[PDB]
Amino acid sequence: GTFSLPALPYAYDALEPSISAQIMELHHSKHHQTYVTNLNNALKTYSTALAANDVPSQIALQAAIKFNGGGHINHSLFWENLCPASSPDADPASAPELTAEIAKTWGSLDKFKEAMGKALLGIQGSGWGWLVKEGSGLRIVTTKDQGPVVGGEVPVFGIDMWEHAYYLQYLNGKAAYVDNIWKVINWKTAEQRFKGDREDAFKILKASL
Amino acid sequence: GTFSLPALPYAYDALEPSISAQIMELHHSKHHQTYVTNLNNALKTYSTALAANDVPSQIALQAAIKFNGGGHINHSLFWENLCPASSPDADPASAPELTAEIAKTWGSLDKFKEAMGKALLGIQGSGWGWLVKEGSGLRIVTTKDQGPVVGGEVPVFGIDMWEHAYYLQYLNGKAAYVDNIWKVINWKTAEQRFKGDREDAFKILKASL
Amino acid sequence: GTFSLPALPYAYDALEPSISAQIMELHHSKHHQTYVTNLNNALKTYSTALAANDVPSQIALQAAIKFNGGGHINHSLFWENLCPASSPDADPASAPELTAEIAKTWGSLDKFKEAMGKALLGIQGSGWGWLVKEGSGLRIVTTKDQGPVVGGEVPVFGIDMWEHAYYLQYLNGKAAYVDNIWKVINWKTAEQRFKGDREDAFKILKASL
Amino acid sequence: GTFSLPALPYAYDALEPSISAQIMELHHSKHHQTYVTNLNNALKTYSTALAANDVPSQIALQAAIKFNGGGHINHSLFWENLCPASSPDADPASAPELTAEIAKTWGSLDKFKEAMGKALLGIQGSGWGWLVKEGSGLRIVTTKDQGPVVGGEVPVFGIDMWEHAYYLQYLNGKAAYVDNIWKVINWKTAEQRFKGDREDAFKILKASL
Ligand SMILES: [Fe+3]
Ligand SMILES: [Fe+3]
Ligand SMILES: [Fe+3]
Ligand SMILES: [Fe+3]
Repeated sequence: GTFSLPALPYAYDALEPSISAQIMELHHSKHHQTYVTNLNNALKTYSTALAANDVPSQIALQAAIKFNGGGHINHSLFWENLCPASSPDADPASAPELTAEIAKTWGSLDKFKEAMGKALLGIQGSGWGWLVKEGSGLRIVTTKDQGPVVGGEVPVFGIDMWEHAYYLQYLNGKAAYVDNIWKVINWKTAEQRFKGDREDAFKILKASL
Repeated sequence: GTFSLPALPYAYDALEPSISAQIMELHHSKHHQTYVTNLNNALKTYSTALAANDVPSQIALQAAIKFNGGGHINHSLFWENLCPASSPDADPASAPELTAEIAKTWGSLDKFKEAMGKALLGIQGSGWGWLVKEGSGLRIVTTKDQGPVVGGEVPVFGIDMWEHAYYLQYLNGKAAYVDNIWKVINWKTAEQRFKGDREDAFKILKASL
Repeated sequence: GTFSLPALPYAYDALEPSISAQIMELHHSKHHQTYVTNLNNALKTYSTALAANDVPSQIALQAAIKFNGGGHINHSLFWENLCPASSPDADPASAPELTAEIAKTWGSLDKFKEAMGKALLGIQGSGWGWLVKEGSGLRIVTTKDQGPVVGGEVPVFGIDMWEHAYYLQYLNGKAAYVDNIWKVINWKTAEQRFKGDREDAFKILKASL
Repeated sequence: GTFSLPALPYAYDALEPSISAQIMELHHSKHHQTYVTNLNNALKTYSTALAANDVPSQIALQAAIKFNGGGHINHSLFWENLCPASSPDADPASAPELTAEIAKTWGSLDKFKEAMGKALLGIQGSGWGWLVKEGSGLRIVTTKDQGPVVGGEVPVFGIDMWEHAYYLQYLNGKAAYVDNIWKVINWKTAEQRFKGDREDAFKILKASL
């Protein structure tokens, strides 16, 4: 249980005006931090419950590990696939192979953005939207709460649709949040994940879910 | 039939300082309004699938009807069991029979508040906490997203734990939100529901979800 | 990894004409047997992958333990909530408290049967339909493949909608399968589970999923 | 412009003894027919939701369109890459360019058949196995339920592993089903798809899923 909060690749105000400095600070230093802290605590306590043959605690702590582990994975991925709007990495030309495949699948990048926006706005309750790479092709999938993408689904990029991700700035207007987050998507990161050029940093953690 | 947004029993700023006027206005005129409008619209689309005897499309629509129906039910109940902190109705002395049963079940009102607080704070993602009456007894139960309490679980009062219920004022501090909402609980409404003097306004809608 | 195939409470032909003897024999002696055998084998192999610090195999074997563990749990529960159509246990009058609550939730037993039937027919691919008891009331839920009901969802009874559960007798006519399986539902078992009077045989196994 | 069930290229009994006449008739006239009917009806309901600007129903109906559209696509492809065992089209010599690339990728046709069999048998629940062409190369991929291969994953041939594809004849013995289906694979069709001489008849439908 020695997981740590990652440093952001940028300052808390670096994604303005798409995402406010207050949201970024809270989202990282409070929400993500709490997932890390509670993940570590559940993992250590789980080791005690296993040795004690305490089946009720094992079941409860496994659920806590899945929730907080998913929160750690998802937010870690999220920071990496965001960048300042002025960065060259926010230009989809940074992702030639990914955008070529997107066009073959949805017709165009704009048509893909429309489809993913509808999926994001359709999530009931808290959750995430993902572009994932499967052997059978690219696909848009959503997960509830802190469910991570696992198995044969390789995450290309994710967008957080929990209300804490946008409410202070956009209020109930989650559509405006989604419209603006496209400006700060790190297409360089998405390309690297699509091509398989980044090792999976959470391979071990996924084994504990 | 069709559904409408109920007026609040009080002005948008009447629950300050426990709940801000901006939250109340957004929560009512935007969030609850959207559940009502989307419920009506989804029911209309469902009726076309009914006329076409298109059962597969009927099935696909059922989840959206339940989500917006539950949202209408839950928020409708919520407004009724809130009131200004200065009202006599916020005094638990307004609920002699209910508080008597709370005391026999949890030992004291404070011990019940502690148990309810733990349940509310333990919800993962979006959801609601409820005090329900089963037969002559009481129980704390939770629902996920906009799930309503159904069947023999008679709602006495509910507390919304979606982030939109508190984030603008309390940020990530859901514990402070819960601590302060006790000041604006309408115990007179809770007493009337416990005694069975308020009708189940959504009996038919609930049975169809 | 010492799990065993339970004997049926009745002969392979005892559920005719609702479910053929050929289906029951295959479903029990081949399908359920295979889940038991592969569950046991996956549990032992996991110890090798854990001791070997083979994280890739751990992830793969956990998927096999969850899949076969779920298959073992689901089919074990299934046999218990079926019985011969001529038994008094197939009469819903055997479940007064459960059917009373069903009527309070859906309006009537017939309306509940209609709702659960549509849920069963709406499953995409392989899966199960369940009546579950949650603190917030009775609920119809479906699971995909061999996902079991866990957590705050207490299973009251389940119906297998994998094609192997009906195809030899009903072919593509899964609606006819559902219509007829009501005749062999063991409402005595359902009542006992609803009342909390049956032991959970799989507490330990659930800790391994 | 609505969708229609394609006629088979052969009689229902033409693939015996590998696949029985009863399976083919049910698989085509009932299973595939139902996907076509439910696809058309879901699309009509969707157009109603579009005219009503009922976005929640649109999102819900897209899931039904994806399921039934995938079923239509997958089975349409399936019939074309089967043929009578006595046809010259079942001889892999009909596919010189494809088998050359298969041998370069897996070492031999037999080694490819072994790899494909392992993938097919490892599917949990319902799904499909596919040989796809990526760029100039080949890959074995699977889809779950009625998921189609999309984008740059060009289908060369697919094999249905839903239980309705084999159960009446092979019962639980899906391995024997896979062993025997090689005898009725249409390698002429596979060659034409590999070289890009058959157009993608479902490009528009796939872009909307
Ligand atoms: Fe978040
Ligand atoms: Fe709310
Ligand atoms: Fe089964
Ligand atoms: Fe099929």
